Amino acid sequence: METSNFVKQLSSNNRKTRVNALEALKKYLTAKQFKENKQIEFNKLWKGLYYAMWFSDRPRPQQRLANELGELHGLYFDPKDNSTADELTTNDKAFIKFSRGFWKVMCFEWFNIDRYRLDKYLLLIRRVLFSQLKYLQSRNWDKKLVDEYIKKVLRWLPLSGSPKVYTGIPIHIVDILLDEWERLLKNKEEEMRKIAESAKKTPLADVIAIFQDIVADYNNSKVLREKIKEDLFSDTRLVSWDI
Amino acid sequence: TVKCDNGKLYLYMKTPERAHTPAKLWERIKLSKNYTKALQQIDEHLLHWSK
Amino acid sequence: SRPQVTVHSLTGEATANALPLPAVFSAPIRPDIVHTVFTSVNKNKRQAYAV
Amino acid sequence: VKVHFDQAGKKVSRRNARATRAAKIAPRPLDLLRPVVRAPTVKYNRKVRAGRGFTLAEVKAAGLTAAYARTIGIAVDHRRQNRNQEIFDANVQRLKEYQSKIIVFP
Amino acid sequence: AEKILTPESQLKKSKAQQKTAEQVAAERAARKAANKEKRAIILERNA
Amino acid sequence: QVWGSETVASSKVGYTLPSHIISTSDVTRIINSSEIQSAIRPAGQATQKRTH
Amino acid sequence: PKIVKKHTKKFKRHHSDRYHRVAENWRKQKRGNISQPKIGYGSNKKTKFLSPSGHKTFLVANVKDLETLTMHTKTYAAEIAHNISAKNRVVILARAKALGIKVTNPKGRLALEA
Amino acid sequence: HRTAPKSDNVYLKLLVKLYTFLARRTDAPFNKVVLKALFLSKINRPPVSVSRIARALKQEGAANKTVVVVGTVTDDARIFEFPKTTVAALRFTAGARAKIVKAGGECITLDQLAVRAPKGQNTLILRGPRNS
RNA sequence: GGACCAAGGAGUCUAACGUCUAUGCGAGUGUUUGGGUGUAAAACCCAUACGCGUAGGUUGGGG
RNA sequence: UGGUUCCUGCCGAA
Repeated sequence: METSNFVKQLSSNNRKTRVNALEALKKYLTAKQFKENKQIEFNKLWKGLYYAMWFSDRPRPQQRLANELGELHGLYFDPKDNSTADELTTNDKAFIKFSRGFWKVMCFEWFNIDRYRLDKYLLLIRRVLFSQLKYLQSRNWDKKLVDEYIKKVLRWLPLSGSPKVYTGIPIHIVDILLDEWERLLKNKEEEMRKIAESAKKTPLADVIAIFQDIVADYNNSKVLREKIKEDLFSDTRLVSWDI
Repeated sequence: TVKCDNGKLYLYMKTPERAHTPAKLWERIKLSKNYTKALQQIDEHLLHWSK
Repeated sequence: SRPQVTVHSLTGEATANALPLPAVFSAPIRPDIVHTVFTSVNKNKRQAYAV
Repeated sequence: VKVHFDQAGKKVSRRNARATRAAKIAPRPLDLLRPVVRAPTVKYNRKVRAGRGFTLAEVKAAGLTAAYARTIGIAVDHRRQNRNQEIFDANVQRLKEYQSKIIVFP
Repeated sequence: AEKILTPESQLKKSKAQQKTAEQVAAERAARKAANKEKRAIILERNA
Repeated sequence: QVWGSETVASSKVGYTLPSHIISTSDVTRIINSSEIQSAIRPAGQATQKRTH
Repeated sequence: PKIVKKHTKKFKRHHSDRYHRVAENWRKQKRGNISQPKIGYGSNKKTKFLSPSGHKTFLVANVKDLETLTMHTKTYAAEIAHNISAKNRVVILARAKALGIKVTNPKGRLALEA
Repeated sequence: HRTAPKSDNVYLKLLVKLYTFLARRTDAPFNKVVLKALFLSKINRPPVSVSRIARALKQEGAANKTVVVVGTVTDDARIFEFPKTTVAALRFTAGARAKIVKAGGECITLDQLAVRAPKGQNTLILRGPRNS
């Protein structure tokens, strides 16, 4: 009801309509009834956010708007939910449907983006991975959330290796991912050991096994397999993080 | 595009973001009268831009 | 490829209503076919002449 | 050798006829009330068609005379013969529906 | 105020250019010694 | 109403708004995307160095 | 560069002087003392379309056409069209000398009084 | 023969530019085959029935291959059962397009095909049976 | 074959099969006899018919 | 029977 109106307001030619609608979404996402809604409403909301990004003129508003979309994932964390139980909450399931609709809409609308239009969506995906991993760190990697965020999000669409997914999206994943973990961790050698310890706090060694599975399947594309094997598997940071 | 209106020279910027609305299409920047400073301004506003 | 277009008043300003694209604008643009059809259509309103 | 240059023109003239005749016939339709009639010739015997006129006996079964029915705009053929039941009945229903929808000025 | 950050396409092309330049420079450094050995062998063979 | 869509029918008898043979209108976007740019050998000087 | 021309003269039809009805354009006949046109006389591709000044000519009708030669001043040279009225030719000349573009034909339909 | 498409479809020339960038910058013979197939005439691009496609999918080891048709994929109602597979081509008749979608498969354009298989990994190319 | 010169002056149109190419659709395809419409010999829409077509193995072998 | 209207390039017999 209000959701499709939010989509229309975000997909407006007027800038101020889109700004005020986004500020209203900041109040709207922290609500019960949107958490009650199925994934189709999340999908509509993400395509509205996509066209909300699509009019962002200068690169500093692009960076601001990408940071705001990071804050959108930052909304669905309550400090109570980390304290109460290791099991999932309904806020967390709404976050799962939220991020899941994000990657669905993004992998759909990926191939229509202009080469001039591309880099703001690239930085968007960078901020979104930062935000979702920040949600994981806020929950401090509860195993329910970790497993379901692997399966229903990452193993579901982007890291599936399916031909339905375009190759450039996991290539962009294996570009940003190493830098994103280091963003989570924050002379140089003390920095290295703090990074090492704080990285051993993290369950990332499970996450790299998805890429191991991706390289293992031979029906997968040899390009993405080969680039993961060349870039990611030859990283020095994994050796410093015992991976 | 460097382009002059009656006296002052303006840098005109065109973004794909404003493919629609061609009245609001061109962005205008007043260039400095210092030749060096205005070339520096060009290199600033065309940062991460093609050669 | 934007979703919708702001209607404009007779006084001329962004009316708050907007309309989605009719998806006809997503059609393929084939100027060869437009040319070949245009020649034959322009040959329609012709009166004959003779000696 | 002849070329139909007037194909665009004559149609216009014909609709002028279809205008002008209609002017004189202002409430009434231009065409009469024709029968729905199944075609001969086994290639076409599943096809139904517009016929010329009904018959005397059918118009009597409709409940009026053909001499009066020509004034009502119902085309009547004497030399046709009604030999199929369903053709006859469907055309009787057609006549009844035509009777239902007319209003006649005294 | 806020720093304009490099577009990611430039970063990917940057990584590719750096890896490519290292491969070409390493190969050319091998070529120099190899061409030296060729010149010595050809000196020997023509003697 | 006049031309239809994938949602509205056509209002023309048996007409469909016709399809594309290529989905993305920009070829240079596809060429410079990421993954073609992964799969491709390094390029030349883009003008030939004349030797001899 | 150094413009080679490969043929100074013109290419005339055989027996073109012998009759007044026969033109001087090249028409293929269907001794060898007549120079016949062929692709060997085609000029060098860098040197092609160059004035003795060393520019490429460009016809200019009005000021908007003159402004198209703004960047390529040293390569091209503006030539005023034959049918430009004398009010417009002086405006074109003032604009061109402001732009610093060599006009191939100044002083056409014009004089300098006082 | 032809070193260029004699057609003037703009989108076709776009695909020619894309596959000539591939056929220069790849080492697989695949894109060279695709480039040579793009030049072909309408007679030299005979249509491929979806029945012939399914009969081709009856080959061993082909069920996880993708199929590529430089030409038109046409429908045939003489088949009932059509497998869930991925077909890339130039043109799709709406009957054959509904056959592929209705079988859960996928109707692909050749740009998306180049994106999925730049080196032609795991593919099939089918040619229509020319008689005249 | 020629006194000279000017202008004019000679593979056009149509019909029937045929190849090739391009284009649209595709086992279908073909609006324009005709009707509706119109800013009116244009464009736009199209009912019923009709026309033409449709109704295993081995060896290799592009990849 | 006689005549049969612009250029250049490429291929080019009996």
